[PDB]
Amino acid sequence: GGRHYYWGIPFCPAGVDPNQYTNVILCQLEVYQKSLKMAQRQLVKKRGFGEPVLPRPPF
Amino acid sequence: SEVQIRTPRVNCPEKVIICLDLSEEMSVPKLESFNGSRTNALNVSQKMVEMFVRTKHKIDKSHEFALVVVNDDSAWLSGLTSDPRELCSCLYDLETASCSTFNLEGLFSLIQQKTELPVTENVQTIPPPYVVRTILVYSRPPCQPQFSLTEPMKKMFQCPYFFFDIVYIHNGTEEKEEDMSWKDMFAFMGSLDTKGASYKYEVALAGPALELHNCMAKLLAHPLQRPCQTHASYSLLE
Amino acid sequence: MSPEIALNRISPMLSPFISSVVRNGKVGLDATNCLRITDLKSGCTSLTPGPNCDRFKLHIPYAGETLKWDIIFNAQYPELPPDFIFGEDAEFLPDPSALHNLASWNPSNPECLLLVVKELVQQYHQFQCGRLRESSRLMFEYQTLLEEPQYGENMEIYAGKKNNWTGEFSARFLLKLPVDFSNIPTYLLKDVNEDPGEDVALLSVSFEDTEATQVYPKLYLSPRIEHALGGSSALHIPAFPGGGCLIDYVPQVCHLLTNKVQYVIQGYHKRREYIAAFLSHFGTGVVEYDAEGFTKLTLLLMWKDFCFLVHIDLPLFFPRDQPTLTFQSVYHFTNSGQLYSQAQKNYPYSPRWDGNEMAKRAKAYFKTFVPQFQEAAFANGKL
Amino acid sequence: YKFRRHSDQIMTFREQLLHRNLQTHLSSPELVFLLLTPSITTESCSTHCLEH
Amino acid sequence: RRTQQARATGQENILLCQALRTFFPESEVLHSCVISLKNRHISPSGCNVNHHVDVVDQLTLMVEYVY
Repeated sequence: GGRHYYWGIPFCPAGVDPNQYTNVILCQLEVYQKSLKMAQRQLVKKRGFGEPVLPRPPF
Repeated sequence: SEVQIRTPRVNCPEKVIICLDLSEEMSVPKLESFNGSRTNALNVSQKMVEMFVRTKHKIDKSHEFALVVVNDDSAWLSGLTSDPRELCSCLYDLETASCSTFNLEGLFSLIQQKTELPVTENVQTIPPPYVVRTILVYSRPPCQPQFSLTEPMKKMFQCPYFFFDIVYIHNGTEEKEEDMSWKDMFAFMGSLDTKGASYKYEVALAGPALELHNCMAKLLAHPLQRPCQTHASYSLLE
Repeated sequence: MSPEIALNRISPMLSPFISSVVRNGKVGLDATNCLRITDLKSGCTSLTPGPNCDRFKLHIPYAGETLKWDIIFNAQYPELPPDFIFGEDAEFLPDPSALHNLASWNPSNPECLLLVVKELVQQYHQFQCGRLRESSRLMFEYQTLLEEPQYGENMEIYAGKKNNWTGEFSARFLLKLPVDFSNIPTYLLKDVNEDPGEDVALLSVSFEDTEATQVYPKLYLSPRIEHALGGSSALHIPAFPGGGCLIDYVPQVCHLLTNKVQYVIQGYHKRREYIAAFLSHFGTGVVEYDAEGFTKLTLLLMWKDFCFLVHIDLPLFFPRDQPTLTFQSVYHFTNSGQLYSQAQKNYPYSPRWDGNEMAKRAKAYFKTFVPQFQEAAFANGKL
Repeated sequence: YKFRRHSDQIMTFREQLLHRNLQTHLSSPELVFLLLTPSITTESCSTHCLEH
Repeated sequence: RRTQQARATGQENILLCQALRTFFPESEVLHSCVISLKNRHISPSGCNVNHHVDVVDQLTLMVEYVY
């Protein structure tokens, strides 16, 4: 029986060079970063835009 | 594709409920210790749980912990606290007299009543605000049947943010007598994990105590970042 | 009224338009980002059951202020286009020739309403420019600023009516800066259902005079940018020195902000390469790792049937400073009740290495140091 | 004339353009526009107001 | 008329798979997300090779400075 990972398997499997799978798991992380932003922008409630940068107050 | 893991791999804060079986069987000093000889199951469990909590707290800090004991029914000692000291205060004060069997219904009811499960608009990409997991250290037989639970309990297990980890201390691999019943009761615990995935462990009363510590360490892994049990290996030094 | 509460009253045939508009969370550059839908009315015979609402009022954030525009649909004719009312802003002249998405109204496309409102806001910008034309002083800047399309087409402007006496005018510029914030990392919010939104940095300029004197600038940052630079309250911006030349001010802020952003993101991607290599190599026994920033990792390893933990802490200067390794025992506690552990920071390392080389060198360090740490834990620690 | 159920008493974007286009095609620069807004005055729907 | 019209009757992570397949196809079957429950070896994947995908973006920032 096979086990399926929606975000790919999080380790170097048997018969693969981990030195070359480093970039594969990097691609997993990059895809998660970019995907989460697109999934978040579909949500209704938007987070406040926080505070502005002020110029250096003198005196 | 047979079994599928949909949840993201993110370090969400954990609410960890640790359940201890208090049976006359737990007072057996038959566990071998790597320093001197002999040790008790309950004292090894106390060292193990203290180490687990002290370690988890040093990671991210945001983690929350809880302590529960099992007798005739579950019983809540201290829980949903980020400070581990409270837990240790309740931990080093336990008696193991067994006057009745152990009820899973009561444990599921207490866990449901003390904390609620979260939900999100998108479970495959949006990381949850927290993850709920329960560790059960048990030794006495479950008596096999006890019916097939209820709809609310199946819904508790059905949640992808809820995890149930188990360690079973048994004589199935020592005696090989009633080994059918021992393996069947372990499989009874192994027929609930099929709601996503979860970790399961088996230990003989011969120990040594090492195999129990070496066991608790494996449960440190974050359930969302933790690979499937069958894939996890630690001897990465050949 | 929260949008999730309003979306239960609207006629189902109209839900997608308002859904797209709400989920976009803005139209222009907004700055404040506090978009809302307020007034919602039946717009049909009172006896029409279930979800039925189709009239509403939309609060569109623009420049520094908020426009209150009434929008009208008819539930029993969902295919038909809406109608608009621009509150007390009577002088507003929307050119119907530029509203291509309104001329070609298509209910089959949920984003249609958004495109319509967007074009309307672009025309409102043009209207504000039409008002600016009367000042001449500020057009002196506006023209030169429009000659930079990456700024001109990502720009908004607003002007207040004359003071009854003295006849002074208040004004605002707003700019979206063209820097690559795409590679900024993620972070978890309290609600989770909250959205940090489009990663943007907005530069707002406000004036007391109709001339280039007494100027108040502010720089607003997306929540992700606040998290990346360690909070807005710990960062300053050069104020306008004097004279009139925003065309010379904006390039400075763009270059400096790009410098700071690249400073952080280089470190972030190098830490991600490190954590990715370490996962690729030893993930079969991974305990935990910082999926949000890649500043921490915790692995569980076994040496000759004895378990131990390694915590890797990565400093801000990860490519430069060595990452702190911390070996921890599962069996030993110190006198203070803490678990016996030892940190290593001075060890074989070169900042020029890649993830794979560092992971292999770390495996070598493990094989060479684990017995020493175990002997030390037995010597100092207590079971 | 136009009926806008629950609406502000001021002619819309579309209405001004349409009224002027009708003024053009019908050659009547003395046209009028009768705008009616019916509305309800309480949550109970016990009181209604037609403002024209 | 409406009654006659009514009676007339008028799941992989695709982004991850397409990004993985487009990134260095030299790895051939390396593009996968299924494993044997027993051994840590790859199983075949059905996500197919055919889709356009959008927003292919940076894997790591390729820059090096000092000071």
